[PDB]
Amino acid sequence: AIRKKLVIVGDGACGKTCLLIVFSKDQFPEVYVPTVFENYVADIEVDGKQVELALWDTAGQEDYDRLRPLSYPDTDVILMCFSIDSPDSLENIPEKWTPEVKHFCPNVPIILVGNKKDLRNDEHTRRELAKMKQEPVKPEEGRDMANRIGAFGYMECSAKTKDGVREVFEMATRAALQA
Amino acid sequence: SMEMDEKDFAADSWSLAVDSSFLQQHKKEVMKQQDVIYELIQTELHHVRTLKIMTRLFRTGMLEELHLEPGVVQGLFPCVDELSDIHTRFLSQLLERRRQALCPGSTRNFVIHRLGDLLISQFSGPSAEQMCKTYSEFCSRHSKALKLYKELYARDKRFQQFIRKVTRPAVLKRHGVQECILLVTQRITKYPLLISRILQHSHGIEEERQDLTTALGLVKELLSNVDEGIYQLEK
Ligand SMILES: *CC(=O)Nc1cccc(C)c1
Repeated sequence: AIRKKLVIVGDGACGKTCLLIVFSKDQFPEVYVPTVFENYVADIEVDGKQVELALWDTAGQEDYDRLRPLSYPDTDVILMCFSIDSPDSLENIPEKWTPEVKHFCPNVPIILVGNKKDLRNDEHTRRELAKMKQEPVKPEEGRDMANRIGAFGYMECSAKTKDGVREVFEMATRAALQA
Repeated sequence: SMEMDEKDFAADSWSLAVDSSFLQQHKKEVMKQQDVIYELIQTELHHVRTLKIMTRLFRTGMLEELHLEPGVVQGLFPCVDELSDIHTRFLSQLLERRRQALCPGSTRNFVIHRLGDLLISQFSGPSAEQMCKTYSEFCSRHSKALKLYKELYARDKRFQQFIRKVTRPAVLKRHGVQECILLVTQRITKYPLLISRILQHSHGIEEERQDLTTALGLVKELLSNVDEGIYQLEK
């Protein structure tokens, strides 16, 4: 079983930690949603291939530009995260996360993942965004950003309801297997 | 790890670690504050267990079972004894603070009212300087350690045999040489996340909100200094 490495990058409260914890636990944490994610090795069978997928997180490293690159060695797939309820986090994708990921990880597939897709039809999320003269990130805006930054693909999911989570990690495994 | 602490931190949270009737005696904010504290100690326990895997299982294994130069083993596992002494004393202090808070007649029901002082002493003074100097060195030697391990695995067949043996148990699934090295580097950036979420549920005792705020600034000053002192080495 081939070993492959996955790293999730993105702004602070974009939900990258929640996503890893939901995938590794299989369910949304019932009694306690943890604060941090250490690491996890997942046994995935994508399209008839058995892979060991090491899952890493960059949460906590966002302000430390000399520490953070130490997460990048030997990465096979980058999950580039952004939050659908935060259009500002999407603006930082081509300005900050794409130049850095492409510098330390040349030729490493990136899947642009749009987290928190459930909040797209939430009442409180739309009212607060309207005060700031905005609205949730539309699917076409995510696809237009994944296209502009040369991402391998664009995928959406919800850590809360678990919809689309299994498919993001399965696709990441397929992307990491390409050479 | 020791079975006593493995069992004490086996539960997924503080709410499931304490007795159900003991949990029913407290306010919701108390349950939330203790869940985050329990996690700080749980991850500290796992952090020290990681550092012991690097020192006794990998490092000591390569010294007794292999004909490698002692300078090669030091390159694969830099500052691991110092990191082991630093965090073992911290885990010690966190575990004693939990035992002092234990209910008489019980070994699992506890509520920690004071944590801030413990963190202020760890993240300040000569203890913080020792830790800052140690992590700046560790993180500057992290790349050279990954590259050195990869060269040894791609040239030496006896080193390949050693790695297949030590990491064969299921226990070591996410804990190989390289995983351990990254586990140790990402650890310091976990503390401000934990201390901020603890501070968020510590607005009962005012001296405690000020202690967690002082420790939060201490961890960030420390992290900023570890980050400023990083200077990646090459083979
Ligand atoms: C000290 C102690 O363990 N107290 C306690 C209170 C309520 C319920 C139980 C089982 C114990």
